Amino acid sequence: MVLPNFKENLEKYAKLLVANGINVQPGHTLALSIDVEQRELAHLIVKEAYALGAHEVIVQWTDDVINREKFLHAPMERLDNVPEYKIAEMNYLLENKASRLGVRSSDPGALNGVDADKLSASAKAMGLAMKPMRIATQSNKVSWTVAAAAGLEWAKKVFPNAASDEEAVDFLWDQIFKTCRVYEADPVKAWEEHAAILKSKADMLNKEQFSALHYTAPGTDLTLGLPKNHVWESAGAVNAQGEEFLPNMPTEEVFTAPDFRRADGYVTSTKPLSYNGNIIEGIKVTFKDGQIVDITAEKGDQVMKDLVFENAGARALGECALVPDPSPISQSGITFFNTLFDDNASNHLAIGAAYATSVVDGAEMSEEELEAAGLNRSDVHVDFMIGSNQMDIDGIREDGTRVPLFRNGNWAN
Amino acid sequence: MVLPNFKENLEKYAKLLVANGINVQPGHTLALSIDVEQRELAHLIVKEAYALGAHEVIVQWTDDVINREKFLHAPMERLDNVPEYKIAEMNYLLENKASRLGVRSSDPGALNGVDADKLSASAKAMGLAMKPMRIATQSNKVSWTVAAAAGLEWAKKVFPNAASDEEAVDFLWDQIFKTCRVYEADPVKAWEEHAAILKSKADMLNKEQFSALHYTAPGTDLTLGLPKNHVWESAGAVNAQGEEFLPNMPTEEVFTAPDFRRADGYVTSTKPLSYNGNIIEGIKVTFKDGQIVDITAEKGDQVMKDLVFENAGARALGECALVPDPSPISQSGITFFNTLFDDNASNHLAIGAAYATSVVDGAEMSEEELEAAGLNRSDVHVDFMIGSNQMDIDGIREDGTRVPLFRNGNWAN
Ligand SMILES: N[C@@H](Cc1c[nH]c2ccccc12)C(=O)NCC(=O)O
Ligand SMILES: N[C@@H](Cc1c[nH]c2ccccc12)C(=O)NCC(=O)O
Ligand SMILES: [Zn+2]
Ligand SMILES: [Zn+2]
Ligand SMILES: [Zn+2]
Ligand SMILES: [Zn+2]
Repeated sequence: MVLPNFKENLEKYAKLLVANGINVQPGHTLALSIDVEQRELAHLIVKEAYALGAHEVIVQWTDDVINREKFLHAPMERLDNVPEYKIAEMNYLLENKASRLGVRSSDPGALNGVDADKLSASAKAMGLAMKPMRIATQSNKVSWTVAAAAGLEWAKKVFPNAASDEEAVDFLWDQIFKTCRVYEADPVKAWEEHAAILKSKADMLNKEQFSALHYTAPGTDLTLGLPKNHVWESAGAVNAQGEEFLPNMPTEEVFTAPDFRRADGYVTSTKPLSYNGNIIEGIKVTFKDGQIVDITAEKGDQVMKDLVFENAGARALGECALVPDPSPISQSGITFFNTLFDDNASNHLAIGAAYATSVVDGAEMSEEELEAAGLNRSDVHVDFMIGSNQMDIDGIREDGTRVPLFRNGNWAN
Repeated sequence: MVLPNFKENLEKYAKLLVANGINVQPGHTLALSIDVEQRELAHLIVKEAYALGAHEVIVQWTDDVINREKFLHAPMERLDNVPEYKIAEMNYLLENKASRLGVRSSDPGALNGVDADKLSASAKAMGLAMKPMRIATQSNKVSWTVAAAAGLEWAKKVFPNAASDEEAVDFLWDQIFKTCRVYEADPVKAWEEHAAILKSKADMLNKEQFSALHYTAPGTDLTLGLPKNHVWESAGAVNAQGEEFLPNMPTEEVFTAPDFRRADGYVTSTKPLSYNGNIIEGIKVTFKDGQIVDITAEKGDQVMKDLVFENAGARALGECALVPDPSPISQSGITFFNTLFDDNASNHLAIGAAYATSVVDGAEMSEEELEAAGLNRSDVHVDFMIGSNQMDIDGIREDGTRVPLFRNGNWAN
């Protein structure tokens, strides 16, 4: 009722994720991560990947309830290390240059019961064990895409105003379809148009080559240095095999990496965050000489400290992204409690790893060369949102000139 | 109206599978193999496993649609061998003495229209790669349970006259709950009494120690030798750690292994069979000197010929089981096209591997000893059914005396 032609649009969505998000090509292997709740979408995705000439789809099924039981009941020794067979599966994917399509529909509070130390122990061990995959994906060795599906518990959280559980799921699918341009008579041209607009903006910032950025808002006075030869990117990426792909669907951001050594001041989150299956609220981060010197949260304080202080590289930033407050997802007024969606409603910063393509020729650099160039090396990448209808940002030029970039949450001069 | 209190009964079923089927103990690792469509049951199973003290439940999610897509579209090279990481997951389970709970819900014709040579190559490669698990399980080194859940495509085939999909599914769950004693006030006691009654038939046969069995029915005249010192088993088993478990739920059979070197005559199958995701109908087999000399089917003839002639040990039998025609699954009038259920409606025979436990002290014999003892070795174990209300069976004593065993498909007396 609130959603037109669900089955047809679900198929159209699945084909878009495969053809334009991951861009499957004859001979590819595709790894799909998707919740068991979303078997209907998984079937559609798998069929199209094979129709586009994939040699193999490997589905990594995920399930919130079973994962919570494990975190609630398994002893630490089953939680604080990653079994070799999981690493072996990882290596099979990498040896086959598998594209990674991650469809997220998870409950934002999936792990609300769980002891903080177990959450921390499991995230650190995963960050360590999965490093080769993170490195490959972050330097675009293979295609990869993060997209969403309308999970029940998630939809319930997003739409308290819904008349039923079924209706809440439908409004969530309507957002996912709307923002991924599924309703457009030609979604592919619609994405081309969207990529082209965002690319105009990124190209302009790339001409500027600011020295640093200065963000001001009620929770926030933060200055970030920008690496020499940095690259602002947006909607499309290109993999090491020359193929175009979309890392995030939906997406509304242009972003680059700050120099992980230059950050000073303080910043306040402006959206709740789902991290380690807990909802984190009111994050305040303080930086001195590039490093987080203090992080607190009104809710989820320990979980955030554990992220920052237990994981390699997690005391510095790997991304600074700009999304105008008047853009569609933001203007919807909807809080998604979901990084993919909320990132695309608000300026965001990532704790941890820079994308290698954030510096000219980064895709070719050793890890040593990336760190030399100012791109944080880390075993995590955790975005949090700082944007609002009040935020100002200036770019600082090499002659000391402050150039307005955002005024009252929007591009301005 | 067909199936009241479904949620209550589903949870009661989950509890039974975990507490009495697998018999989860503190410290155990449980491996649950289950279709994604059965996520509701999976949750309940996993919850109860941890409630009973499991340290870890690993779920191996299956999906017919996605498996069929791979078989239809992947090249032979991805089908005819097993990647290392799958072997590594199997080894993690072995190392952890994982109990194996397999809940089957597959569409009997899930793989219709797949190239026969692909089905054959995959089954062979998997049979070889997974042998350590099958060996451990065929010798009760861990608890294991095969049980069912009412998958939609399977229910539609079992109940082609159902008023609606929902009704077909309810009818199938009703059979699963009834036959697994879920409706009893005290299912455990009901199981205990059921096992008692079958164990008394098994003990009678173990006492007689027949040299051979002679089956007669329209289209059947078959004499099978029995191994010296064989063991007839039923309902309960005891695993290598002294824990009681139920290898099949439901179950109505008493069975042992024939001497694989002794078989003469011919036999007509009286139920269809689902093998490699294809429905096989009208199976007839002729044996001479212990070996299949001809096998034939009205539908699926090639799949059977490939089974028998492409796999080592597959020309000989590993199981001979008795189920009286008046027992409840037989009397229901339903053909399930599913091995667990149809096995428990009808006498059956297994092409391929004998269970090690079918000879005295077999669970500690090597492969060489088992084979010397007359128990067939094979990477396959495919049951087909041969019983009916017209079948007579004699037991044949060592001195040639013919003892009536079944008459008209029921115990003779
Ligand atoms: N800024 C996003 C994702 C991201 C990385 N490379 C990109 C190229 C083009 C668009 C978006 C890209 C981020 O780091 N997080 C979003 C996510 O959840 O992956
Ligand atoms: N006859 C069953 C397996 C089996 C092994 N030990 C048992 C004890 C009690 C009942 C059944 C037992 C068979 O080979 N096939 C059933 C199956 O699908 O596993
Ligand atoms: Zn971003
Ligand atoms: Zn990010
Ligand atoms: Zn049997
Ligand atoms: Zn059998």
